Amino acid sequence: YDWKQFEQNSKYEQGYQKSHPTIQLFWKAFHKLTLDEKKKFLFFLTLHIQKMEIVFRSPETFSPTSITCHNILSLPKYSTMERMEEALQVAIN
Amino acid sequence: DYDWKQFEQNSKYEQGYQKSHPTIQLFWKAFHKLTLDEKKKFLFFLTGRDRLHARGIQKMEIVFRSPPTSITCHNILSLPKYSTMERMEEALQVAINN
Repeated sequence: YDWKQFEQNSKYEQGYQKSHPTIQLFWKAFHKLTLDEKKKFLFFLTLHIQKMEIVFRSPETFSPTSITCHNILSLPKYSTMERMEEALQVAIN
Repeated sequence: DYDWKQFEQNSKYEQGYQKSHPTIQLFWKAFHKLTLDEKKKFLFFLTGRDRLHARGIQKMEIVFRSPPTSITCHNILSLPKYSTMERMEEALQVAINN
């Protein structure tokens, strides 16, 4: 249950750095949450986590006032039905 | 019955993709061919959610973006640039009380 490791795992995309003032506010607000609140936050976002990674992005770098979560699919530009079919089967672990 | 066509319509397309891109049409053709258990297994991989009843997938939303020759997925947090601790704490409470 190491929450420091969960923080260190975090990655930052456009608009943010680890040193950005809003990111430093988020992590202190997150660490002040009780354990049950932390879990409910991870449920809102998605245990044991210690290997989950969360990626931060500024709202203006997408297409506004509240926090939202997005499940992104990174899909390589496949040109065949057969390779696409095979790729889905591999994602189905 | 599961509302897979609505789930397809909820999709958004980001960096270098559109609903008419030929690879997207290849994806959905392949997606609508899996069994329900494979659709659910595929869903579990893209989110990790256990709530894949009919009402869950009907409101589910997937964002497509182009990249790595493997299919990968990420959870990204869209965080407004709040200025005060009091504002940040309030936004967390709104997020987990909904």
